[PDB]
Amino acid sequence: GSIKFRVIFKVTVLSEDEVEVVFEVYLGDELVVKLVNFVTEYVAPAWTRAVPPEVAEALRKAVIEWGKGVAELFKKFVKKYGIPYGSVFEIVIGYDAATDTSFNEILVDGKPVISFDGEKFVVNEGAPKEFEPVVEELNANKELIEGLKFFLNVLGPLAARRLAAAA
Repeated sequence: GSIKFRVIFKVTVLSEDEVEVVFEVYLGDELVVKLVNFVTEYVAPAWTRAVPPEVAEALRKAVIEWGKGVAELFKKFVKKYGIPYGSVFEIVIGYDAATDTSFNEILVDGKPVISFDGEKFVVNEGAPKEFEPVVEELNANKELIEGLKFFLNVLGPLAARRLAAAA
């Protein structure tokens, strides 16, 4: 029945003190949750029937905590590192129940210049040297790293399985 699970996390810098933070949850091709600036803008029946309230509340708390952290750090990349306004940082996480495997894909302004290997960020081969300080600042934030690992390996799979089992 569909077992394709993805979460899209996007930060768009609007100004040195303003970012737009978007979280989208997909089961197959269907959007089931959308948060914009931490405001719940859409929740599908597929989500509410699948995820118990106590669990949904823990997941929401987790995303908001981590997302606000990432937002704050991105405010600094623009003010300090001169990253342009309108820059987009996107992370896709996915989970396949058929193989019990997680994955992530990262784009900076639509480009694969950074990856996350399960433990840390790395600047990919051939990518601009100006990403080295950013990756350093990412890996320095041990809470951000711990949180991403916990989403990849624990909370994303947990939500995925609930959604699949109710579809």
